[PDB]
Amino acid sequence: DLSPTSLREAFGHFPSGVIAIAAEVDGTRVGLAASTFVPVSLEPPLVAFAVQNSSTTWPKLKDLPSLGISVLGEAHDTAARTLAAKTGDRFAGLETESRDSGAVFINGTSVWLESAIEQLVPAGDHTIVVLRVSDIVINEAVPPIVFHRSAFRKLGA
Amino acid sequence: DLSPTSLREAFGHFPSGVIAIAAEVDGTRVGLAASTFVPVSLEPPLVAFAVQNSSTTWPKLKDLPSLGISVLGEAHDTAARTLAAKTGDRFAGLETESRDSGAVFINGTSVWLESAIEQLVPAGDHTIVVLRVSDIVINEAVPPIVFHRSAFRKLG
Ligand SMILES: Cc1cc2nc3c(=O)[nH]c(=O)nc-3n(C[C@H](O)[C@H](O)[C@H](O)COP(=O)(O)O)c2cc1C
Ligand SMILES: Cc1cc2nc3c(=O)[nH]c(=O)nc-3n(C[C@H](O)[C@H](O)[C@H](O)COP(=O)(O)O)c2cc1C
Repeated sequence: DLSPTSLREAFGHFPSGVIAIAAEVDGTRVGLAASTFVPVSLEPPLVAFAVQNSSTTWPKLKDLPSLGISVLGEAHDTAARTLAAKTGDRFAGLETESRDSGAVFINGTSVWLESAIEQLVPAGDHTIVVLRVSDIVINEAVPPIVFHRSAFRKLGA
Repeated sequence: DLSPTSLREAFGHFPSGVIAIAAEVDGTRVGLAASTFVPVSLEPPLVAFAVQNSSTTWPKLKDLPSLGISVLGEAHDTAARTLAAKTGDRFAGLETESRDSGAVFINGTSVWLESAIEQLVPAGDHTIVVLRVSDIVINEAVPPIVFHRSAFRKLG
């Protein structure tokens, strides 16, 4: 069928990394997890992800000047679920860095990308958010987590 | 450093699966490998990927009625490379099925997703292609290939 649960299950067979998208307002960290990160363009540098239109967190991020994207590492399985929590501290047991731009990054992750919204494209029950990348940090020693079939896996062979 | 080479390096640290996007035109299969597949919407059912604007294959696919997407499995490292090859038979070595709609699928993959173009969103040197899913089949729980840092990896 093309029902939401059946679609969700089928989509889950396609593996992908997971990001934290986060920023700080008045010293308070605001963020969410997304499995829909896409590296889009090199010139100019663009990325994208898809946000649920019903999100109550996204309205608190979308007007901020800069957002931090962190590609979660293979030990951040609990962190990924925690960043998705409806209630509770989404940054529990995490170490983070807040840049002067307000972008927030998670320490110990594979990649940090500082980003700014370029376009918002309505897409069914989500919105595709296209962002410009303004800064990059790579941590070569941290392999990434992979979200697949509802679970969090590490790369092997 | 925000040069193309620096971005390629950084972007390569993001792991993702690889899909075959394929169709048959006048008896000849046409396709490419993409690692930028993302699920977009459940209601209505939408997915997307990012296509290079300079692609010479995409113009052969973009006006077709229906495209086949197959998620590549861990045995398909060779298949992914071949489906990306700038010359030669991109389907060499593969078992495929072609539907009456023209959509083409790879046998031995976990999921077959049939779809048609919904929107084309310019995005720098790529275009984000939003597709409306018309049919989806889970064939079996075949473990996927993962593209990461220019290598084809399996899940541990
Ligand atoms: C592994 C995983 C991947 C997720 N991917 C997305 C996503 O790509 N887009 C999205 O809007 N929410 C995604 N979520 C949901 C959020 O992270 C979070 O649960 C949601 O934003 C919370 O509701 P709120 O924004 O109304 O506070 C994901 C959650 C998990 C656990
Ligand atoms: C693992 C892998 C992932 C790829 N992902 C994409 C992609 O997401 N988008 C894209 O336009 N090309 C992608 N390519 C490139 C194509 O598969 C192919 O090499 C290209 O379309 C060939 O050039 P042509 O379209 O001018 O024939 C990928 C190639 C490989 C090996």
